[PDB]
Amino acid sequence: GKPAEDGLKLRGVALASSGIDPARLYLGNCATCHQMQGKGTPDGYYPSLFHNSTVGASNPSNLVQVILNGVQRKIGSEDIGMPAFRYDLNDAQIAALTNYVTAQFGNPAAKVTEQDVAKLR
Amino acid sequence: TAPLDTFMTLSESLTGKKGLSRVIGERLLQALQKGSFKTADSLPQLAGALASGSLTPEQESLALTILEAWYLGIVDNVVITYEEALMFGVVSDTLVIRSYCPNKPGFWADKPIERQA
Amino acid sequence: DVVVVGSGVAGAIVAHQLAMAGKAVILLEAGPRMPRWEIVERFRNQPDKMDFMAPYPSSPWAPHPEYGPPNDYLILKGEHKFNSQYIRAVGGTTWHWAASAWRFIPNDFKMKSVYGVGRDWPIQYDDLEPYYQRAEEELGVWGPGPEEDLYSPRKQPYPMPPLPLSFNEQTIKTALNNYDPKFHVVTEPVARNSRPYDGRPTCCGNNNCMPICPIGAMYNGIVHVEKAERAGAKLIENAVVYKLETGPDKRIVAALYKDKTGAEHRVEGKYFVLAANGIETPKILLMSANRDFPNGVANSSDMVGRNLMDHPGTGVSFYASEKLWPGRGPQEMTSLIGFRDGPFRATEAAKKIHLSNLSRIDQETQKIFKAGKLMKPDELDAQIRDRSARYVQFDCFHEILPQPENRIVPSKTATDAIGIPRPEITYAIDDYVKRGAAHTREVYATAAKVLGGTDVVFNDEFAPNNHITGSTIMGADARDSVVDKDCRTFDHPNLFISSSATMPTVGTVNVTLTIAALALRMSDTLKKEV
Ligand SMILES: *Cc1cc2c(cc1C)nc1c(=O)[nH]c(=O)nc-1n2C[C@H](O)[C@H](O)[C@H](O)COP(=O)(O)OP(=O)(O)OC[C@H]1O[C@@H](n2cnc3c(N)ncnc32)[C@H](O)[C@@H]1O
Ligand code: HEM
Ligand code: F3S
Repeated sequence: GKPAEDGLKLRGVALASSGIDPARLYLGNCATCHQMQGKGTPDGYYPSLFHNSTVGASNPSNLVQVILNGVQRKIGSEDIGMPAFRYDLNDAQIAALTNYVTAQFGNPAAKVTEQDVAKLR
Repeated sequence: TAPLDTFMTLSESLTGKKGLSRVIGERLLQALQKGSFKTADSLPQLAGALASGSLTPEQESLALTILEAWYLGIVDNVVITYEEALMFGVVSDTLVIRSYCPNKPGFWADKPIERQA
Repeated sequence: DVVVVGSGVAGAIVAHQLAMAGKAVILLEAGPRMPRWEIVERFRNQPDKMDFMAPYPSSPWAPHPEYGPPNDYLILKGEHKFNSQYIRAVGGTTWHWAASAWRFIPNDFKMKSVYGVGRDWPIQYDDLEPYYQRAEEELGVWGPGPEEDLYSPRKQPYPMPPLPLSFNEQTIKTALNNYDPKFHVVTEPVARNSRPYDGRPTCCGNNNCMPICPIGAMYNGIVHVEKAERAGAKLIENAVVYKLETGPDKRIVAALYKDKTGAEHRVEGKYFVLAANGIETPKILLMSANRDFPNGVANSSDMVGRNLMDHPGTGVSFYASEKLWPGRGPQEMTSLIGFRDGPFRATEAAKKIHLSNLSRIDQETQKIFKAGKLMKPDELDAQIRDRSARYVQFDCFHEILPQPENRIVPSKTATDAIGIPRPEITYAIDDYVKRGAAHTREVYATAAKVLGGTDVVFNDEFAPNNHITGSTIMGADARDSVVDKDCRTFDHPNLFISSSATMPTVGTVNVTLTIAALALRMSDTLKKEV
């Protein structure tokens, strides 16, 4: 992958009225965790998703899989967890976000997820 | 030599920072000026006065604006930049910025690592 | 079966409970449903990030207070303007709250029967203790262990432990504690996740509590509105209720609302739950008036809208002798619960003082630039870290007595877009609070001298803390009240009020937890009848 800058020019610009704007989907739904540029915080914790496995695989079923539910790593009597997006995102909203993610982070070639979202629910 | 290279290298002179994103620098540029060049010029003329002797009063007012534009990230009461806003990355070591999580939970337990000291 | 008006924490819970009981429910929501992601970006885009209502647009049909700039949606008159704020949108005002989950101390539930001022509750603390915990279990609240005495007897410990305190809050905690133990500075009980809880995440020092958490780490009314819909509850967004209709059995049979267009609709149910906010609940009541109840439904007492209360706040800002770096962690984790109680409380009011853990590099940077004097980037940065690190601010809650002269009535002139009369609030601050603030200022001056303060600034303007209470007072008899101890209205059997309006005393803390408990109270009550 590589640092985004996608939002670098998206700050101060009023929010769109209707239609999936994948760029802003990451900004509002994510960034606050993986950070605007997708670099992830210093002390690892929430990782940078521009040099991740799941983010850039080939068949991103395991990718969206996370966006839907989240993660539950309970090991080390100090457990983690990326929250849920099953009730706060639509199959179209998710699929359009996935395509943005992969394309601008992972190897976009196999980055499909064309309403495979619903089937994953 | 576009009215943008002049600004960038005029900004690094005032901000004292290196690696400023020209993407932001242009937005700041657009907002600092109107649809005009009257602002796009006089930059070179300024860089000379600054990186030399005394500065003419109203030549200072121009600089002061370029500073605020970069640090605060708002010009004419409009947010052009918030994350890259230069005031947030002068004590960093790990950037804070309100609305974004630095490191992880317990991060705020121990004493912050003051920078340039 | 049950028709709940307002999808705020209060109503949200009620809907969920009976929704679980297998009862058919209807949740009526005045404003529209704004999703998490959208709100954050609005904020990130706003030039003033100290205006906590800004990122919540006041939809013409369901307007609410906005002071950036003033949308003058509230008609204020009297001695002091009641410039409080709420959020009309699917999720309630808990979208922009600080998540400070405080319990009312026993003595709060018997003020006149102890200090001989204000009014007593028809219930005592030990009556709400079991519900208080259930409220801490539903919201997901972290709070200190026995070691820290919150003076509210616990039958069971908090469901979550508190994460480490901010270097700023831990420093000033110890500094003052070791000076005078009477200040009794303790870890604040709050609805913030100290660990992945309720399927949600854990705090990552977003320091954005107000105006919003972009994770769900802390509790937001929306959590139960969700759980509510998943239970079977039918939620109707953009259904601004304006009138309630009665049947010969002085019972409420239907409520009418206007959609975005202003087109009046009618909703029939068996039981009714008035889960609007402190100003909106009394407005609907003082609006449904008919020949059966000329003074407005459940207002035979003429107490509806009256006895309005909200902590008249008072703060202090100075530059400490030592670096503290406020912004590393939640906006508030410390609370000086020293003067929450005591005999004097029969003269001046008791206050809870809270240390500010908000980022000030935003404000402090601006303060330097406002100087309008050019300086090299070495001297600039030097002042930025020097100012933003050493900045400390103390805000506090004062208690004002429930007074009938303080009231909320629908203006008989002014009206909103869809043509509903807009809230006209007449508020004034008695000397009972003035004397309390006076001694509260002596504590501020001392807190300064201890933390080696410089440029000490005193905020002597009573600030709104946005805790609307006493609109639909609770009492024993119906000649000086509106609802009984069951949160039921004397006038209408099947009408229930789930809001801070039902709270007789405002106390010394944030009321939301008290509200969530009372909500769960009714839940079990309504759950047996229907
Ligand atoms: C503004 C604020 C409030 C606040 C706070 C910080 C700020 C900036 N910090 C708090 C804190 O630290 N601790 C605490 O305990 N409270 C704090 N607050 C106050 C808190 O947000 C509120 O007291 C509480 O959320 C009230 O909840 P309740 O369920 O009683 O009501 P609501 O949240 O205001 O939601 C009202 C709902 O009703 C709907 N509504 C209103 N009028 C109508 C009509 N006419 N018809 C239909 N629906 C209506 C609203 O749309 C909303 O959904
Ligand atoms: C929002 C749209 C969002 C996306 C998308 C997203 C993606 C994502 C991926 C692909 C991973 C990799 C995990 C895997 O193997 O599949 C991942 C991991 C973590 N995330 Fe995330 N994430 C989104 C949002 C958020 C938010 C809002 C948070 C926290 C507030 C968060 C956190 C995490 C964490 C933690 C992990 C890994 C845990 C760890 O490394 O310790 N994500 N995310
Ligand atoms: S917004 Fe978020 S994680 Fe912590 S301090 Fe405030 S809660």
